[PDB]
Amino acid sequence: LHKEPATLIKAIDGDTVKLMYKGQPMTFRLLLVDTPEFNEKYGPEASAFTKKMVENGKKIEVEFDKGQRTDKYGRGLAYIYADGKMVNEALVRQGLAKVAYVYKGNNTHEQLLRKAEAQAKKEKLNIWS
Ligand SMILES: Cc1cn([C@H]2C[C@H](OP(=O)(O)O)[C@@H](COP(=O)(O)O)O2)c(=O)[nH]c1=O
Ligand SMILES: [Ca+2]
Repeated sequence: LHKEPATLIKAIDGDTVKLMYKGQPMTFRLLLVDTPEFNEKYGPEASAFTKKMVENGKKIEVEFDKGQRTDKYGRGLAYIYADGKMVNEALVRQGLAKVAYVYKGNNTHEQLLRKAEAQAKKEKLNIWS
């Protein structure tokens, strides 16, 4: 996989973010994770964690997997990085997202994220408390 440039347009919630990619605005949905909705428990905390990570990043990047690049709603499907740190992994490691939506052929980082989830769960963090 390859990281590509993007700039923040605006934070949305724990697992969606609006970015400018190849000069066009797009909503991205983070691969392999599920955060609570804003109206659910840990939803506000997941939203805040993603917002801080992407707003504080000097360099945002998009990494597509090998399969579908957009979903049925027209959202981009990617791994999102801020200053080299994966947002998708970071959410899971903090117990703010579950590993989820693992479709065959867009699952390169699955085992990395399941190892972060095991660690969050062992530490009883957030969703796992
Ligand atoms: C993360 C992900 C979600 N989706 C679709 C499945 C779900 O369909 P439904 O809307 O029919 O439930 C929806 C979950 O996204 P949200 O968790 O953002 O609601 O997005 C994909 O098709 N591919 C993906 O990789
Ligand atoms: Ca969600």
